[PDB]
Amino acid sequence: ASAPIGSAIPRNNWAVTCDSAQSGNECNKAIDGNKDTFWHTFYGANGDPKPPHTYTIDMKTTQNVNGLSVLPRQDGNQNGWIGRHEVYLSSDGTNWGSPVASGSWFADSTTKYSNFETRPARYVRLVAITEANGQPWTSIAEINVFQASSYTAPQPGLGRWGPTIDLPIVPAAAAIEPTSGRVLMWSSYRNDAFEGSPGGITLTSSWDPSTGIVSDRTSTVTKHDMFCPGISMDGNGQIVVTGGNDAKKTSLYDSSSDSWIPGPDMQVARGYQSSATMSDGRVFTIGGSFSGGRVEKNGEVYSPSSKTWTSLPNAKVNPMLTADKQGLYRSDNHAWLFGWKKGSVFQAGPSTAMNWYYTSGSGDVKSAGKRQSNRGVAPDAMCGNAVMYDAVKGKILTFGGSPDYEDSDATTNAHIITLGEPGTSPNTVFASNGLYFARTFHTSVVLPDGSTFITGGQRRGIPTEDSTPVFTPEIYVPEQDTFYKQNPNSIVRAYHSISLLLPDGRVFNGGGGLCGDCTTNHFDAQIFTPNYLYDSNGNLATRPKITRTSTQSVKVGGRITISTDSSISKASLIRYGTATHTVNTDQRRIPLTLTNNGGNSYSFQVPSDSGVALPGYWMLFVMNSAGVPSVASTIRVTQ
Ligand SMILES: [Cu+2]
Repeated sequence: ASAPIGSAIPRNNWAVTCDSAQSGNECNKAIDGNKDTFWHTFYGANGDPKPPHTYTIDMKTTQNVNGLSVLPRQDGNQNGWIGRHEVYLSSDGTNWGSPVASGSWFADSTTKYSNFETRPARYVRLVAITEANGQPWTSIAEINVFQASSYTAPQPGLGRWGPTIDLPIVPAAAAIEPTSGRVLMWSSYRNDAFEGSPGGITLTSSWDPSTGIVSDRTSTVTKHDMFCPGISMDGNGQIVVTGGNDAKKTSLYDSSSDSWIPGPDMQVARGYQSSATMSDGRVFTIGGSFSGGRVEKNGEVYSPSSKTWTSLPNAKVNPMLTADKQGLYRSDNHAWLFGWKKGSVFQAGPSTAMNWYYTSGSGDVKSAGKRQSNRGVAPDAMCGNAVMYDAVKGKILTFGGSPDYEDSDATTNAHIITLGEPGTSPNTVFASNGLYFARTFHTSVVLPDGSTFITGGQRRGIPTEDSTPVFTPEIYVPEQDTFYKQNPNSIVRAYHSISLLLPDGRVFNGGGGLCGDCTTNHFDAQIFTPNYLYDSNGNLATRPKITRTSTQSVKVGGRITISTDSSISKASLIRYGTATHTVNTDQRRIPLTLTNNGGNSYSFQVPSDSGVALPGYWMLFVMNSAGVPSVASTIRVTQ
């Protein structure tokens, strides 16, 4: 099930208007409080006019609206289910502005929700853009609108949340498809559940940021229920999805052809493992005792060119195990892995002990010291996050998490780890004074300017529960070694939530739940727009444009020249991201040294070390002097 975030508004004095209604299926049947009566658009004798269909509510007074719900017809007939839709709010009934929510609802008879940031309104409008199976009609048995207790205007300068993207699944895993710019998401064998799986199938969904279109589709060709997997973009530009509910399977997502391709089975069955792309484009993985048995799961490495997995039994998992109260089931999960120089992988946590993993021969592991500061040795930080915000200088920011996977208090601990050569112990210091809010199950992304956006989670980790939620995101700014609270959102994003940086420089944050009959499934995502996209008046700033690039594919050490439409001061490459269960081993940022060729032409070198400039797809952002980024240009980095 799902739930509104507000409380139902009394409908006693509402005035409703529909684009059409069949006699006996009047517009006002959708607010009469009877599950067996419903509004329905014209059919039969009145013709069958196709969508868009529209339902407008005049609530007579201003309400602090934060959602609506739609109960489909309950007579076993599927006609009129709403598929693609938009929600608009107005204080006057004539200026509707842009949708507060839009997307697509799953094709079934369950109650559907649109939850969004509180906005004072008198008029609510639901537009059914398509019917869930493509037929011409729209029908609703009960429509409700919800309100928050209060309304606080967002503070200037702290970013903005919205719109909500309504989805047909709970997006517990997600990736950007770099060649198309679409967000690819998946849940499990069905839209909202993972238990009882038959295996061999995953429900996927995509959102196109340019068209707003949400679609869904099953994937069965790779015979893989991809819930609870490792995720890495390899050096061949394919997304490697490993294990989970089908613990030995490997599935490959190819952005260029928008298709899934079977991969070779892993040597060891795993779930909840992390995987990381290496400097040679191969993929390393270790741990993962959620599925496949609770035995010691040492490292193994995937080669995209030979299409094989090879066991690395001397890359031992034992040194990175946490002290989790639930034992091995949890203690080898969600490692903080970063591909680094000469085929090495750095393991930053969640265990106190940090390690170097090596992939030559049959593998190796060397202690890299403890994660610590002058404040002391950091405890285990399961479901903390780790983000490499400056790969050139080896800078990783880590934060949050809790000693145990579940039923454990989150920490405000945050650290800066500075990587040098593999096999040396990195310097670690505390980041500022820690997080404002202790959180676990939170998610994070590095932004074009090098700051890290941190969002969601809960103060005490209880999977399936939306208790002790943290609604205020934070941004870490490294040049000031300072955290800044941003404007809060209204939807809990704890266990099974994700965040990704979009090519347009906004943050896509979604998911949470995926627990079947629970009421805490979030079939949605929200956009966060950082302050760097706004001018001093709170309007969207004019953005610099990249008008030409000299190449779209470059070797490490290679040079690129671009043309812009205006002067630019700064530029960065951000590797495209993949996300599930707090893990994102694919994102990282390289600050670029620009040289000016005159005539708004600028050049830069991609770092020659492929341990820094990990092969795969990258976003090129340029920033003007006001700090406004372009949208990203896509660059493939090869080695
Ligand atoms: Cu899970």
